Amino acid sequence: TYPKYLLSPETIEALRKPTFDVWLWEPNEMLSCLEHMYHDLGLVRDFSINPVTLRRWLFCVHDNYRNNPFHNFRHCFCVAQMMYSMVWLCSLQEKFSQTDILILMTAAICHDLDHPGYNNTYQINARTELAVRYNDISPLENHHCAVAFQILAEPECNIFSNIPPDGFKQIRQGMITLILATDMARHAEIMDSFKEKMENFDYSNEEHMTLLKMILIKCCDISNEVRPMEVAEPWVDCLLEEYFMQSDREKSEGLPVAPFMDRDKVTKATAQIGFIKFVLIPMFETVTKLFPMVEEIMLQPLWESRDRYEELKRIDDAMKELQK
Amino acid sequence: GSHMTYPKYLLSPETIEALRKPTFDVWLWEPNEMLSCLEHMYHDLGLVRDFSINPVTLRRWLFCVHDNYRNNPFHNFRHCFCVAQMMYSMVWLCSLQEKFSQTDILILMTAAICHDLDHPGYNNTYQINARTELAVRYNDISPLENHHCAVAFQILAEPECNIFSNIPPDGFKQIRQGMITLILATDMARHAEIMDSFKEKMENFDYSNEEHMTLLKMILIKCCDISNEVRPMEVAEPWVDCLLEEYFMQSDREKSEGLPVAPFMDRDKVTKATAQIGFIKFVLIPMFETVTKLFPMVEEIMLQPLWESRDRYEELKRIDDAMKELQK
Ligand SMILES: Nc1nc2c(ncn2[C@@H]2O[C@H](COP(=O)(O)O)[C@@H](O)[C@H]2O)c(=O)[nH]1
Ligand SMILES: CC(C)Cn1c(=O)n(C)c(=O)c2nc[nH]c21
Ligand SMILES: [Mg+2]
Ligand SMILES: [Mg+2]
Ligand SMILES: [Mn+2]
Ligand SMILES: [Mn+2]
Ligand SMILES: [Mn+2]
Ligand SMILES: [Mn+2]
Repeated sequence: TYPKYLLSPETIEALRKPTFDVWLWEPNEMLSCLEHMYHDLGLVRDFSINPVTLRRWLFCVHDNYRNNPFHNFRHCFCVAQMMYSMVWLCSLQEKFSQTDILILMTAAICHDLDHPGYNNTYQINARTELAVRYNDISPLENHHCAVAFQILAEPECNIFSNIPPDGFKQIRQGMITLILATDMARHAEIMDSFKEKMENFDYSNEEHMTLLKMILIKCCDISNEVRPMEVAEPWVDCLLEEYFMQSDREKSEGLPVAPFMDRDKVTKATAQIGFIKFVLIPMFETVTKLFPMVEEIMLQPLWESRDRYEELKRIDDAMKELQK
Repeated sequence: GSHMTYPKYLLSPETIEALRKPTFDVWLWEPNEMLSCLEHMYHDLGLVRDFSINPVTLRRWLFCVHDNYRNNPFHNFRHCFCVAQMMYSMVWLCSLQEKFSQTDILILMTAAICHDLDHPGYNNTYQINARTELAVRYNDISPLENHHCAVAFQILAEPECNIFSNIPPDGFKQIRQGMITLILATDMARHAEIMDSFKEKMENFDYSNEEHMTLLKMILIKCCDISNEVRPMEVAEPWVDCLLEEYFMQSDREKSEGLPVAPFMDRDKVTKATAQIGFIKFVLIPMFETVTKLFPMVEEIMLQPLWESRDRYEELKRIDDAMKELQK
């Protein structure tokens, strides 16, 4: 027997796949997983990351995620673990430099840092200190990003301490671009840009590759439904918990309420059907043009999830045919 | 030619008239007098009337804006007054009230006043290279200008300074979005991008097209911000000294901290003439030329002074070079 934070060989192997059960593990075990990713991706080797600083940095990242129902440390773990899965699934180390892999992973981990559990529309409408600070420009994502680099600026947490300044600047710019790209209000703009590049994709074109990295981090961020139904499903309850908290607050503060956060309108099936059909499937279809193996491993579960939720909605609707 | 003497902050009729033109001598006035001028602009432009601005709040607001400008050699309360006063001048010269809604004039005037709030006296490149708290906060994206705009709205969120308190929320959102766009447009890193976009619309300008009008307003605030050389020589010249003072302070600090130094800020390489010639010829003149296509009255009033300053500085340099050659 070994202290939980000693990962088993079985767990290490399972960690490479999108079927990994994100719910089984406590934070200390999740931190060890993330640690293992940096070593296993060769990032510790190639960026001379102090192994103790890596751990201190992950602990500090954990400390700066809030205990929200959804936008919490377990979410950043999911996003990073899906990114790690996609590196193996899509053979990303053939296409991307080690600096690009470092940017993808570190941005995945950092992308929702210190999230308050109320979205940008709330920040903007309530004129919060964050909205005022960032002039209504992706306030949350600007904040996640600032926090990321505030953490990295503390020497005991600086995993980049042994990278030259030019390397740091290159990584910094990449991470900012990616975390900013996680603002869903930009989803159609980013998808349109990507598809435009996808007309004639060029792996040696830097602009093409920046858009590919933004699509990968976006894929991983919104990827919960790619996972086995038993892993995916509790995430929806968590999300609706945050949505309903926000809309309750908006009501009692006299602010606009989004219909997709309305307790009397929204169900799991209504939340997921449109999202899978019109956001997730189309994005993964376009990625599958570059990476055909994504169809079987990620698009198949989405088709299955779509169909299950359509069945669910049909029974939810019937149940309400009994209620007035 | 009044009958008795009045406190300085009671503007004379002569001052009120002179205030409408780009020849206004910005150096004659103490802070309290400049505040009275700004106040007069809001009343005279009909902004107090059309937006139900409490006149006492307007004063409190202007005083709080003044308090939040730092005592920098160049990026100080007097500079904001210059930019605002040039904007006021351009409203009359270009008859902007025919083209623009009152909401638009409000955005232009208020952005002008607020555009350099709490400037630290070191530019974005310093912020970014030094990895300052501003640079980290704003993720290297126009850190100063984001900050100016944040401070503007921090002031406006205090009820005693909220000149927009009687504006409905939909009005506030429209005004806020416009001020943000304008203040962010003053980052000189974006100069060629904004000019290119504007020139593109200029191929077939449309005053009813909202994207065209947004770019026009961006060009207008940019014009006013860098408009010092449009002013009479005696008014314009001491501002060059102020600017170099900030530039040399920065390059001194960067040399000490081991950070990169920009040649245009290097006290070993820069003159008044050197500083201004290229800036006038290749930044100012071309920008005011594009504006003249929409507002041909701009040529006489604003390009002519720029041509004169260009020529005067080219002569100063020619003389500086003859001195150097004589010694070296
Ligand atoms: N309806 C729905 N929205 C999701 C799902 N996963 C993520 N999202 C939305 O996409 C956003 C991604 O941004 P982030 O999680 O980085 O704030 C989430 O905040 C959430 O609003 C999902 O499974 N269903
Ligand atoms: C153009 C830039 C490199 C230097 N620069 C500037 O930004 N502003 C605003 C000036 O007024 C100015 N005058 C000389 N150089 C200047
Ligand atoms: Mg987010
Ligand atoms: Mg400025
Ligand atoms: Mn915490
Ligand atoms: Mn997220
Ligand atoms: Mn002050
Ligand atoms: Mn300025």
